[PDB]
Amino acid sequence: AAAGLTVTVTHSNEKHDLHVTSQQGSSEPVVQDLAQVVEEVIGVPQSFQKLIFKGKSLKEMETPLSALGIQDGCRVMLIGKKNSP
Amino acid sequence: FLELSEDVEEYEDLTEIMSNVQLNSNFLALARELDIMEPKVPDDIYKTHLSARMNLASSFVNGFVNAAFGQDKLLTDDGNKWLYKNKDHGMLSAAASLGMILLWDVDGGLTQIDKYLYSSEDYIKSGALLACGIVNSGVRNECDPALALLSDYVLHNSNTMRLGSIFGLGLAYAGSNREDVLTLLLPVMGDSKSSMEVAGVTALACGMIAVGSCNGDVTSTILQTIMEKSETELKDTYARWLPLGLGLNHLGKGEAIEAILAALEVVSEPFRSFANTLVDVCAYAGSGNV
Repeated sequence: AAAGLTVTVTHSNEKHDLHVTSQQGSSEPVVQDLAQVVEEVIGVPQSFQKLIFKGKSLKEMETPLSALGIQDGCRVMLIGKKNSP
Repeated sequence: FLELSEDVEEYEDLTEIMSNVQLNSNFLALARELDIMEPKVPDDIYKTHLSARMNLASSFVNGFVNAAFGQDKLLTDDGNKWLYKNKDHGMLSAAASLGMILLWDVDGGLTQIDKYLYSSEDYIKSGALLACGIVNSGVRNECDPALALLSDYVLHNSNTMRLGSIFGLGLAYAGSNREDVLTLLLPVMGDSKSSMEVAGVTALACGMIAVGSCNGDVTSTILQTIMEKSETELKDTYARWLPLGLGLNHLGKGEAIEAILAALEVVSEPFRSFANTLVDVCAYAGSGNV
């Protein structure tokens, strides 16, 4: 019952066409799921990481981006510094 | 930027090359091929073989020389020390000069300006936000990071922080003619708490965003803001940006300017005689109308 969706993350001249799916019991991928994937891939904490989609700011952690308008072929921008604790 | 549908063939490449995404990569690649990549120090440009403002000018020319490159360790490694050593009002321009170094470098510029975004001084923060707008200026992006990055600063109460974001959005959305950007910056134009020069910068941003578009609501807001502002405080030294926005919005059109000047006829002579002439010449630019 994985709700897969294709997003194009771009940051620091590095781009990935991730096929992410909802994992935390949600019917659709959400900010928590995307933040978890970003933290697993890179490790930027949710406090200072900046995800940008269509010029819309990500401030609410519980706002579903699938309802906000992410579809296949959409691209998002990741802003931050790769932290290696 | 031409806004179209994906039904056309190879649409992803067409919008990318229209967005100048590969502009920066090709420009750096050719610069390396010419071997013209070494960051030219402002000092040996000055030929010093034989001061706060002078140091600021040195920082600005360094950003001018290294513009569109993104390769300058002078403001990157010890940049924080330089702005800390800098005095008074120049930290905003130094950070904006750093954005000039990183202009058209969306991916590289945003990461190297994110650290300076959380700076302590308001001028450094405003300069960092202006640096972001310079970075995204000209080059178009699919997700348009400038709009989301400048969210609280677009209408922020602090004058300097609002000035940097507004100028950054103006440079970013310059020629985009985006309805969302216009519907978010024009309400900022309608703010009364902002200073006279802040209102002028908003008019400058609106003018460069809607250049050559005859945006009716932009002109109505410009005229309404002029009417609401008192004439005595209008005509001092900073209202000269409102006619500039009008001229940009009607750039290269002509003829219809009679309506704008007729509506502007109510203004008193010292500023009306300046505003009507500016909008007329900007609209009739590149026409040979002797």
